[PDB]
Amino acid sequence: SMQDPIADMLTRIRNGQAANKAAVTMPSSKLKVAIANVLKEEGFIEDFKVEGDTKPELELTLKYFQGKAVVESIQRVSRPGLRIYKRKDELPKVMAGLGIAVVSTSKGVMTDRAARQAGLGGEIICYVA
Amino acid sequence: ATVNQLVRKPRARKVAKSNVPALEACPQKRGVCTRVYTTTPKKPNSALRKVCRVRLTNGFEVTSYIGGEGHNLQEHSVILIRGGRVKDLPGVRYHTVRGALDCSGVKDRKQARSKYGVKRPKA
Amino acid sequence: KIRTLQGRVVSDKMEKSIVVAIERFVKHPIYGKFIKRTTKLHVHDENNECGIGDVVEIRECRPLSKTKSWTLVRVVEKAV
Amino acid sequence: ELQEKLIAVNRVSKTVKGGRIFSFTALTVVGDGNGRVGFGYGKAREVPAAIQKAMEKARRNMINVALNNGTLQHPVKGVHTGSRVFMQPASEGTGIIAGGAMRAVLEVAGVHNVLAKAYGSTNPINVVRATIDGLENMNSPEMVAAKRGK
RNA sequence: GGCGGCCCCCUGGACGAAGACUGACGCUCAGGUGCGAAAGCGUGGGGAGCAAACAGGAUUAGAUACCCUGGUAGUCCACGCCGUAAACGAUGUCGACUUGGAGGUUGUGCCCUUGAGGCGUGGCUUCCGGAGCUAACGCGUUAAGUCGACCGCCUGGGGAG
RNA sequence: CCGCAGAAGAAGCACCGGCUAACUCCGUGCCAGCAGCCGCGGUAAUACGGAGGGUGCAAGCGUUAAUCGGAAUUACUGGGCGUAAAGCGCACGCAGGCGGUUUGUUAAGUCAGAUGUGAAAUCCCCGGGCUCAACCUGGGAACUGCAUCUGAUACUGGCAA
RNA sequence: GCUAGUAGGUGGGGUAACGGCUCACCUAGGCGACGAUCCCUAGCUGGUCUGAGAGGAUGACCAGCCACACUGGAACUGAGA
Repeated sequence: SMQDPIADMLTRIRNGQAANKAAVTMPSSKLKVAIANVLKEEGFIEDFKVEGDTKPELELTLKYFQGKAVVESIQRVSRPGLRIYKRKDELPKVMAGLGIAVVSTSKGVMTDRAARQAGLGGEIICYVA
Repeated sequence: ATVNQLVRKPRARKVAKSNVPALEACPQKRGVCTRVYTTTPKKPNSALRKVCRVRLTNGFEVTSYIGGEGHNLQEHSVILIRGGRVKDLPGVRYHTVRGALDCSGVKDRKQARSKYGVKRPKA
Repeated sequence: KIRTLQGRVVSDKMEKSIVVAIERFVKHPIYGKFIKRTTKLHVHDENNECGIGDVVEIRECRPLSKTKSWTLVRVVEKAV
Repeated sequence: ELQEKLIAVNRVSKTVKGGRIFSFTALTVVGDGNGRVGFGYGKAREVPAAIQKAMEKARRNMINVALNNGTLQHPVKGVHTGSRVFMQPASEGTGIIAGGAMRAVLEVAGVHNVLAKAYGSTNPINVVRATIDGLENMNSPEMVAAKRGK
């Protein structure tokens, strides 16, 4: 997946949470357990586990409602070399005002919504909803 | 169902088919009537409809129709040109609007109202 | 208040001058990659110590002859 | 006080051995004023009979669309071969400006605010067969809460 | 592409491995570098058996023909400008993909090796399994559903190769 | 503006299929004619060509030389590659795009703002002033960048290990 | 396929001020497939015929540039041609 660091997170979790599994497992990485931290607070997952602290892995507990993915509508837009940056007033506003998207700015990863309330701009990681 | 046979003649009755060759600038013009022709035997029995040629730098020669009523459409005149090839006529590709200059056309035909430009009868 | 360019030591001919030509850092509105096109950094050298393998830092001074304004500072990157 | 409308038919009549053969079809919808809508198809020997066999089929129970209150909150995927399709909500006050090629799928229950006309195909059988299966795949206001917590 | 006998030398690719030692020396490419089915140019010839052409008798509404004996070239090719078409996942670079089991196969760890392979495991190939995706034939995770670095090609009829 | 004097003194064009739109009574034989996508005329032509009624709108009606409309299309901002057109048999290396991934680290691009530019008719919104629609304008605003600096550390590039 | 005062040193000069802007000399240096030659047809810009608009497109309101007013090339005179 080294051509697009960290994209194999979003792909693997959407396969994951369609594939009838309660679980999906990988190694950790600079921005992926960050994305996990947002999802548990946004509760689109049941839980995650950071496992093996000396050099850990990344385990998400998937929300198998109806046997269909909670993320089936997701879109990872931003990509390698050709980044996508947007001001505090350009930031996403999605599904007629229901929300959400995930961005990256000067204070971490957070949602569109959280980045708006901060008054910030940033990188457009994924329209989630 | 077999396209290089079908394409010609299926079902339509206005059809596209026309062939309108050369351009060089625009298709409308002023038309020095260059020389007047009165001839060429055909099954359409084409009397009095005296076509002319037109000196225009186009790559090949070109010719134009009497447009409508008005016998004295004279070869020294410089009336106006537009497109529209009536099925009656080989070789031609445009017809005149022949009402300007000394040409008249419309002698007294009261029905022309805006169509060619005429004043009212005893109303 | 000096502009301090990242000059790679790429050519020598003259005694008290060199050329340290890198890419022109004044961008335009294009695709999404770096501003990769060169510029003619003629430098009035006096000590030749950057030689052939170094990366110099250069500053703004008088062109006392044709396009050779800049002067040297130090070694940003050591001889390779 | 239920609602009944048609949307499409075939000219279906052909050469054979042999002279000419003919047939007669429909595609129809039904609705209940409390946000409920449904569809289906029929055939008969006679045209107003191919409507009845269709509309008796459209009467199967009628899916409750998530409507809170004069508009709707999410554009459900009307997945098809290349239709695509996605509706566009509007802010509760402006009307049902949607594709009259299919609009009776949303009109029969009364729904005042939704638009989008027929984005990838101008054949009603395509944007019909697509819309009803997005409408059964939906979620309540109460479901999206659980989807993002507990 | 492309041979089939087995073999002397030069010994493509392998690629299964105890290890040993340096640390991305790495992927994938245009114009190019080579190779390059059908074919011309060949320069001298090697010159079976068949069969386009070559030669005829025949069956003739004209056969300008198939036969059917005769029949070359094609058989291949030292050397070598070889573009090149029909070498279609109608389709390249690939990394994760771990509900999987079912065969064709093949190097192989472990068994009182009592066995017609039982407990297993990587590869080279195919069978055809969900949630999705979803026209109708259905395709169902490596595969078209997400996801990505371009070296492209993609400018609509007729203009055309 | 205020008294007298009269509805006085002021309106027509496309036309009339079906397109937004209202039709017959007939003529001439693809006569003569519209020729824009359509559609029309091959002895019963709904708009061609005469007429009678009424229609679309009222200083306005048809229509024109073209380009985009609807229609989605050269797409950093917007993409199809079984399809139109559509991974071009084939890859020696030379430039190029993507170079592993995290700690200690930086802030040049990323973002937030301080202050400046874009004096005046905007586009976007309100408030008026002429009798007032116009018109004539006042007020508020918003102008990605550029400058010159206070910050903030998740991406883009790096430095060390 | 392109360089001539062009490219770099040397030093004369003299420009309000940079310099092959340039004389002369020592000398062969400058660029090129990360577009060196050479040209198509273009007035350009705030604005906007048309606004989700991203594109098709136009310089011509007001100036802002020019550039002139016979084809003009040019010096004189005037703060200002």
